[PDB]
Amino acid sequence: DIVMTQTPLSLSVTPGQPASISCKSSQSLLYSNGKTYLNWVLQKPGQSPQRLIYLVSKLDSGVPDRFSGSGSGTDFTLKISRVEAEDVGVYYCVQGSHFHTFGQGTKLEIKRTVAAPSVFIFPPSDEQLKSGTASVVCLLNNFYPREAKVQWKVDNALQSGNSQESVTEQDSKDSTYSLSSTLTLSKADYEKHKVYACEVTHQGLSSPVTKSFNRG
Amino acid sequence: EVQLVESGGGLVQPGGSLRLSCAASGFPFSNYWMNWVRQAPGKGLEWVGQIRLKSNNYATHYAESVKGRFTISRDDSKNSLYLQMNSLKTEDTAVYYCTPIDYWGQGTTVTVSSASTKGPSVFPLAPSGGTAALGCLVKDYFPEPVTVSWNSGALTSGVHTFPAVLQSSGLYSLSSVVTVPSSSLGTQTYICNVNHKPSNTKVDKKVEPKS
Amino acid sequence: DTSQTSSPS
Ligand SMILES: [Zn+2]
Ligand SMILES: [Zn+2]
Repeated sequence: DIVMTQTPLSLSVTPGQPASISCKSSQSLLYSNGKTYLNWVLQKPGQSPQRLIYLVSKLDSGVPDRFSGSGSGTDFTLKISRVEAEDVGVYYCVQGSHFHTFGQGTKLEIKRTVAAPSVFIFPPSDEQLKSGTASVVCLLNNFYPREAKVQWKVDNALQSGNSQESVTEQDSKDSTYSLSSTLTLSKADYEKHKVYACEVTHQGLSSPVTKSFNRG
Repeated sequence: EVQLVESGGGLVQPGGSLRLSCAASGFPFSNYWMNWVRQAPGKGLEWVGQIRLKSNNYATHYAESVKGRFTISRDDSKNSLYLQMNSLKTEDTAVYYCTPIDYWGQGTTVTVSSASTKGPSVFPLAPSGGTAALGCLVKDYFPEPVTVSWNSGALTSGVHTFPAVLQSSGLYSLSSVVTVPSSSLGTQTYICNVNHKPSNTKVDKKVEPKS
Repeated sequence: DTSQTSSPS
């Protein structure tokens, strides 16, 4: 077997600036026919994988020449000279000298300036309530960087373990993220409390922003 | 045109079997080593097994994690590739790609679980700075995926359909939202179109400010 | 058309 060790696991690059990805193999990728079967694939967000580079250094059609591949034996590198927005996604190396195995993947995001989210809170609808459950949703819109803290408070008491968050891929026009956080409470427990607050901490915000409502 | 099209993905019980198929065009299939590669939800690509040429006696080899349970086969006359999967396990849940590595298609999705198909309930996230938000909560479906559009595809800009999350219940949920200049409420109507093919279920939900 | 280059087929 040949284990492929890919680093780094993630890259955050300003457009205009270069990106570099290492792939190392646990044994030589030099095949017995004198050729070296190291390939790079890109999987763009929500797409199928597609090959970019084959035989170490050769570009598939339609691949910009900003992309280059190098190396030999156990050591290979993918370089992107001047990142552009279309480069975003997960890169994998994949050897074909002994069957196939893949690198663990390198997630490329575009670096951009800080942008604070705008925040919205939605109570559970009346239709949901009938049925036994209450979902309280907090939406964070168009922010960068990805890192954010979203905290729920019910009549001032900090919740834990009862919310789940979900994040979009980088917006393809402005490179920001959006996030939703959903608090699950029983219907009876929802109707027993008054003040529902989503508090958001993020480096684009002077101090934490709170969106809240009262059940009435 | 190079084309690779997987089929036969679906939900099956732990321990059951399933047989995937794959048709290919636009390259010399009979001269190509052909593979199955899979991707478990939210994880990396994993080579599953390979089949070589007639002149290699159609030699096959398998990932250690599927060895003895899966069988790759091919039929160069039909430009087809097959995967017979027995003794299926939970962790075999993935998208399955039929690929020579040079070229790739869309994949077929395999879900290994004991849970029954359930269509979603759709709940409004009502609106009420310069921008307003609204949306739809698509809650308690199994299995993935659901599809959400707005106004039959006419409303697209400002839309954020989030990655589904798996609840402690074993059922999935997601929200789809749209951010809109405040005044476009009252001048636009908002209906989310939700489709869940596994349960053969379609829902449309007009979203509007509560009173 | 083209021959495979991801592996030594
Ligand atoms: Zn020949
Ligand atoms: Zn040849």
